[PDB]
Amino acid sequence: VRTCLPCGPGGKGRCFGPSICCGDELGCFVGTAEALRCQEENYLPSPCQSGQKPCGSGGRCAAAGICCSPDGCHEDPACDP
Amino acid sequence: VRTCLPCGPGGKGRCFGPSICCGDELGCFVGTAEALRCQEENYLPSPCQSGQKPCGSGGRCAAAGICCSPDGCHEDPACDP
Ligand SMILES: N[C@@H](Cc1ccccc1)C(=O)N[C@@H](Cc1ccc(O)cc1)C(=O)O
Ligand SMILES: N[C@@H](Cc1ccccc1)C(=O)N[C@@H](Cc1ccc(O)cc1)C(=O)O
Repeated sequence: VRTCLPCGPGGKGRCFGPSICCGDELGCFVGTAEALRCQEENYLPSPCQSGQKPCGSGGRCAAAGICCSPDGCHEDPACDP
Repeated sequence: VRTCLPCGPGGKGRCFGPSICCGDELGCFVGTAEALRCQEENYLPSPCQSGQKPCGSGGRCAAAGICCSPDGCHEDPACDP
């Protein structure tokens, strides 16, 4: 399905959840201003998914060494470059 | 227990982990530039702690509706304002 809405500095990030914005060259913003646009995805009737590698439980590698699901992120070696 | 080092915009955040910086009016920065300063804590001989309310597994409320441990953060109603 489509990648979720872009977000963050220079739009270089992508939403991984309502309040989670991440990018390989940015790290992850959780609940910060950078992730506010990510709540808008809730209004879009089509499914979206960001990232490429599955990790944790229902999560995906969102940034260097970081795994995120729609409600949280945690450091994960499997997600390291 | 001393509070961990300050970090983030206007120094309004506090470190919850080597690469996690959170603040009540900021949200949480996970692996972003804002959290680089938090690596210094690793070399301070005294233990530190941020937040006042325990949550999830070994985490503490770091921001409105967010629970963080030194390894990550997740949405948690128990942390709502
Ligand atoms: N567009 C939303 C809602 C939706 C979910 C499933 C099917 C159709 C619509 C969406 O895709 N939400 C994601 C989760 C998510 C991801 C990013 C974000 O900024 C907010 C939520 C999903 O459930 O797959
Ligand atoms: N000061 C560090 C290391 C230390 C731990 C225990 C006793 C003495 C020193 C520290 O307190 N680390 C925290 C975790 C942490 C928090 C913020 C941060 O920027 C980096 C690490 C701990 O282990 O409690």
